[PDB]
Amino acid sequence: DRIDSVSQLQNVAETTKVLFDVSKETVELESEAFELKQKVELAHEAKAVLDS
Amino acid sequence: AKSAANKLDWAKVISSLRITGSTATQLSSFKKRNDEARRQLLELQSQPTEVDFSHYRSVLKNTSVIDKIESYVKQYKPVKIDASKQLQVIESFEKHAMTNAKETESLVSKELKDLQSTLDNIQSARPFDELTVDDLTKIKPEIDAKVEEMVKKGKWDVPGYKDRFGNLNVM
Amino acid sequence: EVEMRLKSINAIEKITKTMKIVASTRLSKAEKAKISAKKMDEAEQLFYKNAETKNLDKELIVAITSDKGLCGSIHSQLAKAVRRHLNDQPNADIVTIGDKIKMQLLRTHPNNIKLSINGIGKDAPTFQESALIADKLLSVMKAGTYPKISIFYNDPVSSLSFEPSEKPIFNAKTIEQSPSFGKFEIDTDANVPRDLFEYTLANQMLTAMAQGYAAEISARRNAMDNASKNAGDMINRYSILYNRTRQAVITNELVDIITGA
Amino acid sequence: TNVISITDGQIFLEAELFYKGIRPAINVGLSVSRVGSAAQVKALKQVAGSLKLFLAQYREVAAFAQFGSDLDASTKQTLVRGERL
Amino acid sequence: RQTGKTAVALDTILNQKRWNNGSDESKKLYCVYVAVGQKRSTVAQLVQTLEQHDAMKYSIIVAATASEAAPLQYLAPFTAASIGEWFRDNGKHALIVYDDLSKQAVAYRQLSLLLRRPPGREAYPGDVFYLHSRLLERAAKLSEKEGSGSLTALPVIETQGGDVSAYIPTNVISITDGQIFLEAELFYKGIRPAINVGLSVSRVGSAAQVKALKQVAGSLKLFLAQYREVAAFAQFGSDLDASTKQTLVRGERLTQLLKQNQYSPLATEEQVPLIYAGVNGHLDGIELSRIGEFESSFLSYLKSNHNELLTEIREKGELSKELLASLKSATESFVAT
Ligand SMILES: Nc1ncnc2c1ncn2[C@@H]1O[C@H](COP(=O)(O)OP(=O)(O)O)[C@@H](O)[C@H]1O
Ligand SMILES: [Mg+2]
Repeated sequence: DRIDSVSQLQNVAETTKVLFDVSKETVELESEAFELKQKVELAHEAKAVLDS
Repeated sequence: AKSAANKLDWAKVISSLRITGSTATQLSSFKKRNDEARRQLLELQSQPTEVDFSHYRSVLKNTSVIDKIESYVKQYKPVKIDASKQLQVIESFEKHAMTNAKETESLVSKELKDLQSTLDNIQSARPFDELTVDDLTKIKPEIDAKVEEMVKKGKWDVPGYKDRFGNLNVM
Repeated sequence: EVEMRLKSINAIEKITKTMKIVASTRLSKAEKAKISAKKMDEAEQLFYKNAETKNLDKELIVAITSDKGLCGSIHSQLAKAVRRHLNDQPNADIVTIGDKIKMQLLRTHPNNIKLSINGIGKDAPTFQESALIADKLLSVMKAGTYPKISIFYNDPVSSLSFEPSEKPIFNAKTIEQSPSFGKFEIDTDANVPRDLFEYTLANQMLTAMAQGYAAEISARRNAMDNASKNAGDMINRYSILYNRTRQAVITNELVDIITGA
Repeated sequence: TNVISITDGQIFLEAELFYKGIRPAINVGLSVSRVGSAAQVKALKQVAGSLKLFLAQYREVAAFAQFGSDLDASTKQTLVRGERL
Repeated sequence: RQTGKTAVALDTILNQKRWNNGSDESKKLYCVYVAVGQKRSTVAQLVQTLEQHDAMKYSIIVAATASEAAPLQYLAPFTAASIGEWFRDNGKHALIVYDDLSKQAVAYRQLSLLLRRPPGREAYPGDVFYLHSRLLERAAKLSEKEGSGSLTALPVIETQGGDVSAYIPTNVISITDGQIFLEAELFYKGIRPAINVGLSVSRVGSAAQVKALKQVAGSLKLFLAQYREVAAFAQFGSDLDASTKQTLVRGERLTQLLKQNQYSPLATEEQVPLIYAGVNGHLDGIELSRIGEFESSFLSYLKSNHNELLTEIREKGELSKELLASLKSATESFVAT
């Protein structure tokens, strides 16, 4: 029981590393999303005054 | 690139055996999920930065404002410099990540080898019927200390002696 | 809806009322029998709390119910109680008395059940049949082997609410020795351990079956009262509908007379 | 419907309490006086305020007739007061 | 009234945008609305909602409000039918929704009362059935010789008290190719679509569908009707029924599945997995209360990390052995969540 409880952290360590770095980088690169979102809002405002 | 990341993240989520009892990694999971949702929303709802004066300017006759808005968008596209500076605390976290992760991989590997050796020499040899008490004494000396401690305290019937063995109280 | 109204008024309302009435007439007699047997049951329980005969440390399940066909919720309640008890321990020889409880036990744990008795809930309980059933149960099943015997029987508080009250059964093993068996003088040559074990197996089961019959017919009265209320409100709404439809006939004849003529 | 619209409130009567035994078969639930309170002798007006809630509660909890023995003490008291009234 | 007939009509009109926003004219559905007997404020709000979702570009709102006279109400659906045939006779596909034909029928009543045409039945002139016949039978799918045009019709009737046995109901249920029942009790219960599966029939059962949905639920309506009957039977007497019935459990889970919010057009690709999970008995251990969350979770699962088979179904318009196997994989991988 000790053997098959321990025998899990062999091929999952790389998955944990890659998921950690990917999730952290995706969370912290939200600056691009914020810039695109504000550009979209301002373009929408310009189009809005256009149809107004 | 996002497809493989989603595959591995979901596989890790569904294959959690000793990765349960978590409080914040799931929070980061929903953070990434809503970030991707915002990405998709921005791509599907991409408004047109420049004014489509090719087909829209003809609609207005007395505009008096299309030049002003055109100039305002022309001067607004460089909103500011993108941060792209995820290299001061994220990098340190990651460095510690691989360092102690390799440490843990090494320790679990050697623990697995030790357990395999224990099973091998438990089941492959060492018969018990012909085992001698002297072998047990030389293997581990704490039994001698136990004998000292219950002789000095004078309790020869410590609980847990013959419950699992044969008392055979004939008389 | 004339046939529907007729079958509502004279086929599910008035005869259900009179069947509730005969259920209440049976309820009076069964209440008299229940209090009569509860006299010795109270005597036995007060004696047993005076002389603690609790059994320490092969199980028996006795399903005691009348022959009524699931009168609303008493049979479902007993079935869920025995289901929970089986979940606690599914290694007992279940004995079922009745028909609805018998098929409930068949559909729940057919393997565990090994004895069924029919033709019991015909009328108010009789002592001879209960004692013969106890003799058969202690002979073919040997209830003495099982330290604990469980008897299932519903208990109405005053009229409506019912609970699956269970009374422990004391075997000869827990009578020959007990925490307070020395209070009461006994005769070793008289074999009073086994005698008291059989006596309690008889009295407790007999009064349990009497109380189960009383609770079954009380729940029958409650279920037929609920059916009577359903018939009454269905009849009220459908009589409003009948009046509406028959007045609509008058509206139709009005419109075709003022259009045609 | 025309008559109830022109009239300032109505007092419904039904033959069903007329047959059960309540010959003055005045039901409060459908009867209403829009100016009755302003034109009622003061004694009954002040005392009839408690009557309305009592009989309304009795009539709404009247669905389970042969069930209040073990349903609730408050429901049993409401039934008792309602049939007394 | 106020059961969702106009709601489902507008959801269909909005959903047609995804197909009329392209270039393939064989799949575009140029909608045309018939807001007959509708107050001008309501039709103004309706057109406002249409252009809010960019649906006004393909929708015609030819109608006669309650302000104008009865003949306007009588003729507006017929001229909408004329526009529909023009779209149909040109090889194009048009969806027409005759919203609340009841005011059209009573407008014809108003014409006939003082035009010296005696009423036929129930104060209705006899020709109401004929007018419904000529108006709705113009809606048809043309053959390849005539241009393969389609004139899909969505008639709407406002019944009183759910009386589908009244005259105007009887004629229009006999004039149409199936019906969609929207009882008031289901709307008041909480089901916004409020559609009764038992009576809502059609002539395109497992036909004239995408194909992915037609294989999954080609006969699910009969199963749901039998579920309703057994559930009524289950409450009748205590027997081997209720949660112990796999058919009852599957039917209740599917009925809870079939729900929708207004102004939320859902594409055909994000509809097969839910029904497939319902029909194939994969919802036994998901509970009725949790099915609402299960729908959103399953849709997010497909649209986030299982878009392969979803897009394959969308582009193919059919689920094959490979697609069926992939959908089975997804559904019993996500059944644990
Ligand atoms: N999710 C929903 N689905 C459908 N209708 C909704 C929903 N939420 C709210 N409603 C309300 O239901 C009403 C639908 O009425 P409608 O069917 O247009 O009336 P009618 O049947 O007379 O045309 C709307 O006014 C809307 O406010
Ligand atoms: Mg409407």
